[PDB]
Amino acid sequence: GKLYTLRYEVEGGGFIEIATVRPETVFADQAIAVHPEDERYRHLLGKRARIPLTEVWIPILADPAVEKDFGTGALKVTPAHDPLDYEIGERHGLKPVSVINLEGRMEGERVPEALRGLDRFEARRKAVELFREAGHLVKEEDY
Repeated sequence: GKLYTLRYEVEGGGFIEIATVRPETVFADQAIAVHPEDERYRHLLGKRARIPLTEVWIPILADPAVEKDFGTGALKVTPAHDPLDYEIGERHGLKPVSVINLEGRMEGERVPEALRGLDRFEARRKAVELFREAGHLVKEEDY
């Protein structure tokens, strides 16, 4: 129902914005991918971004499959939860990390305490509020 834009802290200061309709999967991110020719992010290639609400840092890498006009043009990559991300993960040797188990519940050290054990849909709603309260929610748009 909604598109969320989140700001992830960038190594050395500043932020990089990512858009997603699956905020609960942010904790499984393994990279942020950008098109190599995208002027907005080229200088960030090789630096790292911190996953909101965690102490996990992931690579900002380049991949030609990224569409500069989709979202912010910076794509969070979660190989375990999306088939397109899985293909990017294979090209870059990313390790799939799942934060949603087979029963549909959130699980994992990377998942914030308040979200563990919740079913995916309830976690999606709560994750948005945790991001909002922590200062990571840049914007929310309705479909």
